[PDB]
Amino acid sequence: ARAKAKTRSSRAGLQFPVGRVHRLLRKGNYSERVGAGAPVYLAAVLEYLTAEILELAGNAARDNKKTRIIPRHLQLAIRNDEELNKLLGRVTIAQGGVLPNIQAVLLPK
Amino acid sequence: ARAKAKTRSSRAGLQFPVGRVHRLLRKGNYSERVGAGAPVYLAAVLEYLTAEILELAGNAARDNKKTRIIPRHLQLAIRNDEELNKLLGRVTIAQGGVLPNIQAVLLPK
Amino acid sequence: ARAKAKTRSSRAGLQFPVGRVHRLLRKGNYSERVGAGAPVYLAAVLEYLTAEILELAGNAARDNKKTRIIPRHLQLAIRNDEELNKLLGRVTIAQGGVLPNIQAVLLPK
Amino acid sequence: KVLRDNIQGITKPAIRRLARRGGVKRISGLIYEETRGVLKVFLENVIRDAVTYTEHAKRKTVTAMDVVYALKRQGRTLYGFGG
Amino acid sequence: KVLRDNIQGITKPAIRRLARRGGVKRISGLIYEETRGVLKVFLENVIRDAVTYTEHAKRKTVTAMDVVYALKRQGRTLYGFGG
Amino acid sequence: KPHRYRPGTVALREIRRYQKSTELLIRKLPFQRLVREIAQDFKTDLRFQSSAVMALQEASEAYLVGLFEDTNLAAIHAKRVTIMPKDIQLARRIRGE
Amino acid sequence: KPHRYRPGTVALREIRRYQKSTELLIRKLPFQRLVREIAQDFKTDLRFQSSAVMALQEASEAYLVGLFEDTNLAAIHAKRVTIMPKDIQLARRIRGE
Amino acid sequence: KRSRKESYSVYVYKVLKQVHPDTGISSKAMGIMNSFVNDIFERIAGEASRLAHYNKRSTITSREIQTAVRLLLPGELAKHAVSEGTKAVTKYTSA
Amino acid sequence: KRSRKESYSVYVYKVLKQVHPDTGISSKAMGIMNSFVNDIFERIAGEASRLAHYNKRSTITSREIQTAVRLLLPGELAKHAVSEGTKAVTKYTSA
Amino acid sequence: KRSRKESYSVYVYKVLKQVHPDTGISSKAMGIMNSFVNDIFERIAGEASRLAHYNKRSTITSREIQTAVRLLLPGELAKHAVSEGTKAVTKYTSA
Repeated sequence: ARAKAKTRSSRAGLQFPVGRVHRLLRKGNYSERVGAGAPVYLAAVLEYLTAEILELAGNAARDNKKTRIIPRHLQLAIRNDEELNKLLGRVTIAQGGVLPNIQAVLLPK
Repeated sequence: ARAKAKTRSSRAGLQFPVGRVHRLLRKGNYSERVGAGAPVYLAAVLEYLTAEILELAGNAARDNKKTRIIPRHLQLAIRNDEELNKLLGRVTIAQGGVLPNIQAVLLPK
Repeated sequence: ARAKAKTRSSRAGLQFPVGRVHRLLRKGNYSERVGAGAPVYLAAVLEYLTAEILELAGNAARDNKKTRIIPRHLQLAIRNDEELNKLLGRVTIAQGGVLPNIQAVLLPK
Repeated sequence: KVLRDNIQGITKPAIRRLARRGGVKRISGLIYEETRGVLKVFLENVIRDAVTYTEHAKRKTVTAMDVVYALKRQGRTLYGFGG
Repeated sequence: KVLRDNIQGITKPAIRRLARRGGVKRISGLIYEETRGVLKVFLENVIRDAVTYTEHAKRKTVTAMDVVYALKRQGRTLYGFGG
Repeated sequence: KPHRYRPGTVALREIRRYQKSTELLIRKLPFQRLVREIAQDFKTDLRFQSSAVMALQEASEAYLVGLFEDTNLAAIHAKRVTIMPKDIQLARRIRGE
Repeated sequence: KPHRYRPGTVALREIRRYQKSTELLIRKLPFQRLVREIAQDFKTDLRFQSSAVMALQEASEAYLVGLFEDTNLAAIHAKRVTIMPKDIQLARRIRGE
Repeated sequence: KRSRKESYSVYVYKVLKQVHPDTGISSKAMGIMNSFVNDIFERIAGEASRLAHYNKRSTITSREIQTAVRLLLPGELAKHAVSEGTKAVTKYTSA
Repeated sequence: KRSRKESYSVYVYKVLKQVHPDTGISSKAMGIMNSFVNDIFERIAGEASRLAHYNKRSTITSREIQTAVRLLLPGELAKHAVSEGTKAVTKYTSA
Repeated sequence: KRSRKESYSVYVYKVLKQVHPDTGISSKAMGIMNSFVNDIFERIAGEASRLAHYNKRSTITSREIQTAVRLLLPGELAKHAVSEGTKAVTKYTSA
């Protein structure tokens, strides 16, 4: 009578919810109609960027010898990638701190 | 009466042929059975390696203002990457040439 | 009404097990079918090779007046044959030691 | 629990012994640390593969047979430990 | 038909060309014949292998697949010939 | 006076050219002749794919060229700029040829 | 007067001795310590067969020794008798490492 | 009795164990990720809506989203995101 | 009348147009790529075969292939291949 | 007791007494000879499999074993190995 339900995220094979993002765009007042591949494309690019920043966070935590990522790792990761840095130059992280950075003449001699 | 034909490469969402690699592994005599995910994983790995080396060859061709990939471009792309050089230290390429490389003592003054 | 179970190594006048090597080839997955004379030929080749290396080892042990062969004698035999060393240049014997070799410039006047 | 400095356990006289086995008559003072680095590189190259074999064997104990597999992978096959 | 000293068919300026592709600055006069012998050893090894492939193939003509099999037998793998 | 470059300048320019170039440094016909000459010694009436001879070529300059960077490293190790055949012998023996 | 050998004579006798010998020249337990130290950098708290440690010791000593014959060849090729780390770097670069 | 609240924790958890099985996470770092995904989603959606108005197109397709991410995401991130989304929409098209 | 011969032409050309839509290719470079992809195929396949022998398994799974990738491919290409292949295996698992 | 573990002690001991009735053998040297014979065996098996694949041969026979031993073994070792194997093949052919 009816086939087993297969999710569109599974049909794409990506982890972000296609149906949730499509519902958000339907109720977010951006267009009267949305092409079917558009939220899939959105979920894909979101999962790519979250994946890469998670690589950066995991590398930062492993450099800090910590198993779990912290907002300081997020600060250190997001400020040392220039595309990400100017992507979020005006975006602020809770309890992130700052980069270790000292101007040259501040040092002695 | 029958389900429509759908490729296993698409079932992985990949371009490299799952069925061809599966048949080659079965007839290549490596084990008398093979796990289902093994040739999919293999084709994914080869597709990834081909994509990254094709990116590097594309950068090499763009740097020399040529639209098409050349074995010279392949030689320059592989030999200038220490990772791929260590992958292919014993591999020779037809009509590839070498890196433009001189010793400093061979230079004058 | 079975005949006496005779052995194929004796049939070829050989020492190495024909049946065991044939079993290894059938289970080592090199082809699904194996010609009958092929393990016989292989066992003969192996017997020949073992005969020469063991003979050289016994000669070296006799040179060192030693009645029981030594891995040092194996190293001295395998390295002092040109064709054997060309066969096995990249292979190391445990506790083999090294050849006695001093360059002439290292030697004093 | 942890270990911090055992690369210095490959002492200078041991390197001298190896060099006399290597037929080296005279050894500079700058040799030993560079040989320690080279040895470290070779050991890590083989033992990363050995860890890969052992974990793929689902063991937490390192076996010599995996060491044989790793050494013959890198073209450095050793006789005297097979099986 | 019968050929006699085509080893000298590798001319000295061709050897200079090969050296300059290797970035060699200055070449002795003693070099060329010695390199001819070295390449002779290399070619005779690989053609021995390729021949052995060819009579095992029951073919009279050498194919490039036999050549690339011979090179990969020597750890000198070449790409671009249908391998 | 006529123009005349100092020694090594032409060598530098041709090094840059041939590193930039990929084309074959061996005349093809005597190479094919030498291949047939060697192969006849092992089996009679051997015929060749021209592509097989070409693959034999780039294998030949590959092995030779790599041998000359090894030789150049030996020479710059030996504080010289002129290579000598014992440098090639050293490179072969350290590689294990 | 207490005897003192002229330099290198004892070194040559060492060469003859340790070429004659077959045993391992590395202290066994410090080698085990370093092997475990490198091991925990890949996976911590592993166990070792002592046979694996001995095999690593044999292979390591063999690789080192062959490197030293190559280094000796490079040093005498540079007309010197004292080995240098640059000789080792040269040998590793020739070997393709 | 409570009300269900949306968050992106579990999908990011699958992504994290996909990219780093050995690496944990703090929950306030997940709050920062939730602000991240909501903010970038809102940026792309607003860009897509304004682009759809510019060409008077009443439907936003993956072409529009591609245009928007090319606008906002720079270069390397842009080209790899384009590649990932192109593969995703292609394998969805095959599905 | 000619017997059909196998090549990797369509796959390499399509992945080229994925990674660089504007970039062409020469045919002998494609021959080099054919030799490369074949060569790595037997490298991984032979590693998988011997690893299946060493654990006495007559079935080669994705674990064996991943182990072989960690062996032959050094460093970052190995872990990137592991992540992408794990994604592909997961998508096939959903398939 | 335990499961049986395969070894080549008896055959090598017989061959040793064929070449030297007088001398003895050490067990670590016995392990060396087992490693040696297993290494050569797996080599020859590998090139036999490769050559049978090249001629697309489903059956591995003696002729390519001869080809492979001529390929690996240098010179007179190879020729005498051919001679010994040919003799044994003829004797087994005559049962």
